[PDB]
Amino acid sequence: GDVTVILNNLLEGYDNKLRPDIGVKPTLIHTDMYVNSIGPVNAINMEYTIDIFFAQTWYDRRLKFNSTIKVLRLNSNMVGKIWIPDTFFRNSKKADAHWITTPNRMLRIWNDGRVLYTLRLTIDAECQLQLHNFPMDEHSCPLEFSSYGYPREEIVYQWKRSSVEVGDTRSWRLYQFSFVGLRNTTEVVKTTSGDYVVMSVYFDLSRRMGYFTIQTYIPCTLIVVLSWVSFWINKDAVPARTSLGITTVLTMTTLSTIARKSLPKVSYVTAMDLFVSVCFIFVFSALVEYGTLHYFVSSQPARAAKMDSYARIFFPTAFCLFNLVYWVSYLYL
Amino acid sequence: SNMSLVKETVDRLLKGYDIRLRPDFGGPPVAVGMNIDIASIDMVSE
Ligand SMILES: *[C@@H]1O[C@H](CO)[C@@H](O[C@@H]2O[C@H](CO)[C@@H](O[C@@H]3O[C@H](CO[C@H]4O[C@H](CO[C@H]5O[C@H](CO)[C@@H](O)[C@H](O)[C@@H]5O[C@H]5O[C@H](CO)[C@@H](O)[C@H](O)[C@@H]5O)[C@@H](O)[C@H](O[C@H]5O[C@H](CO)[C@@H](O)[C@H](O)[C@@H]5O)[C@@H]4O)[C@@H](O)[C@H](O[C@H]4O[C@H](CO)[C@@H](O)[C@H](O)[C@@H]4O[C@H]4O[C@H](CO)[C@@H](O)[C@H](O)[C@@H]4O[C@H]4O[C@H](CO)[C@@H](O)[C@H](O)[C@@H]4O)[C@@H]3O)[C@H](O)[C@H]2NC(C)=O)[C@H](O)[C@H]1NC(C)=O
Ligand SMILES: *[C@@H]1O[C@H](CO)[C@@H](O[C@@H]2O[C@H](CO)[C@@H](O)[C@H](O)[C@H]2NC(C)=O)[C@H](O)[C@H]1NC(C)=O
Repeated sequence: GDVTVILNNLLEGYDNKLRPDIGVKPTLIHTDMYVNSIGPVNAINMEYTIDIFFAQTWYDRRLKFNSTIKVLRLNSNMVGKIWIPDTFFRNSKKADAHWITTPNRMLRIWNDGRVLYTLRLTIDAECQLQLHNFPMDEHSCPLEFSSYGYPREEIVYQWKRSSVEVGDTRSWRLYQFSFVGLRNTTEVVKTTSGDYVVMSVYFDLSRRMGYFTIQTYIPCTLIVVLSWVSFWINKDAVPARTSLGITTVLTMTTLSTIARKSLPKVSYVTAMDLFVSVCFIFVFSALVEYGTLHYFVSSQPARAAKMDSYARIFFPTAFCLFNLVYWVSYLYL
Repeated sequence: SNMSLVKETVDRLLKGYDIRLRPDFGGPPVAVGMNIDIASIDMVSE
């Protein structure tokens, strides 16, 4: 009817290569979000997937009409005919919009030129996780976006009061972590092209213990007590105790290999590989202890007789102590 | 206004423009200066 006439009059003499107020003042853009789901935070690649509903609203004095209807509600068929800011996410490894069934976009042009442009995004953002205190580690890693070609003098972004609003936080794929909060931030960065207004949203993730508790901690403590079981077998049966020790060491090294294979290749010492190393040391010390016991039986029997009962008490106490120390320290750190 | 002036300038620049011909299609070569700002070296596979 008459909406066609309005849409035709708005696009007559319209240049979608020139930002609104090209030579007057910067374009103020209000940005909002809606975090559908924060995908799996895989530490191997130092990345994390997020799915959002990015909304940008600005003023365009050229899309200003005067009719009874207050707002024009449009699909993605008129997004490529007006000016649209070139917002890109500066820390996204790979991100893409949605196109099924029709491009997931929305355009609402109000009466006074106010434009609202909303789209659906799935961003594989990047954040370098400091994998210390693993798996008792907490991260707070961002999602940064800014204009690409327009510096601070042309495009200025600005958060709304209720900009970022998470969803239900229950049907998310955060397996090993747990969402605890977020915060928005605005800064200005320097590039070879100019000064840009960079907005950021920081998501706070806390690694919940569990999978690792049952994948490496329990197996290794159970291997340690298995190695302690050798201290009660009589000292005359050599092959039994040697088999115990050597097979326990083999299982210990296999479990350490797996545990380190969990997280990526990092050249520093974490808190999990420290644990498996202490357990390895324990097993190796029980085996060399039995070796010295068997060697001393030939030299002095009473020495070995006292040594066995000495170790039976010295090993579990040293392990309880180690555990206590370790756990308390890391839980306070 | 300033917007009309900019619009007319851009419409003049892009009118009568041939993409098939590099700048100075007969004379000296064009000098293209390169800048690179490395964001990240992601993964190095052996
Ligand atoms: C190296 O080579 C590469 C390969 O050649 C090359 O990649 C290609 O790049 C070009 C340009 O960047 C891409 O072409 C554009 O694609 C845009 C969207 O791309 C997404 O979708 C395509 C598949 O496209 C189908 O689906 C969309 C959504 O439904 C349709 O809109 C398309 O027309 C098309 O539909 C046909 O196919 C369907 C089957 O899939 C059928 O069901 C359907 O019936 C049609 O037959 C994907 O392939 C893309 O994936 C790739 O790109 C992403 C980008 O992130 C990558 O991540 C990914 O890995 C892939 O590489 C992606 O998912 C199109 O929107 C776009 O067309 C619009 O823009 C042009 C230019 O402005 C307009 O001229 C055109 O008219 C379109 O505008 C109309 O529609 C928009 C809708 O948003 C309106 O807003 C707009 O106003 C306008 O409407 C007006 O005109 C309409 C008629 O046109 C009219 O109907 C309206 O009423 C109104 O008047 C363009 O096609 C191409 O897809 C890439 N190909 C591949 C394989 O990646 C790469 O760039 C090269 N590298 C370099 C450095 O050069
Ligand atoms: C998101 O950004 C807005 C705008 O910067 C923040 O809103 C401000 O909040 C502080 C304290 O909460 C107030 O003193 C300001 O008056 C607010 N500004 C406006 C314009 O409303 C908001 O706190 C941010 N959300 C966070 C950090 O979670």
